[PDB]
Amino acid sequence: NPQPVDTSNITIPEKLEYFINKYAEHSHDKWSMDKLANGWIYGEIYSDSSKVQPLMKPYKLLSEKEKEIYRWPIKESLKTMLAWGWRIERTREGDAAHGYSPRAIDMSNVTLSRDLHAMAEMMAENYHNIWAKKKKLELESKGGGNHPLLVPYDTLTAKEKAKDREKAQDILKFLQINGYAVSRG
Repeated sequence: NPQPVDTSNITIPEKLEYFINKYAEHSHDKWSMDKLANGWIYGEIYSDSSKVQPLMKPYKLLSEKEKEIYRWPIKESLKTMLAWGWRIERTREGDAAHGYSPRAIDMSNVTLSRDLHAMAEMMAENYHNIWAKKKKLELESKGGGNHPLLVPYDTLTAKEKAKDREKAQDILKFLQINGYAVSRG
């Protein structure tokens, strides 16, 4: 049986509010640096055959409504992170074409730490078990049939886990780039 967690009952920390904005900015820099080897730009007509997208909006010009693309994936990264009682502590300090060109890096060139990996794979299993209730939310109450993703955990293929386990490693990586202590005790 898929075992859900309660996310939306905890209040957002104000001490991590500098982290949320800076990580949403750096997530825009990473996401567009996956698009700056090619050159995707904002456009008015959403006809993707001309390789133009209606999402390539800069981070420095967000309203309080277009931040929903940048807020709603990231705020779920904290509501289940502090669910097992594991808190976040502090460490020492840590830091051709044009367009919105970042002086930033990606999220595949740093290594993970030893107090981090058990949290990382526990959060990956937790994402597998909350998206299992999300797939019980979309196409089983409208009129469809059953869906065969009710298997035990250690057998299901990982091509459906690509947006699930590779979101569980960068959310603790920017805690190391900003210098936040991860601790299981």
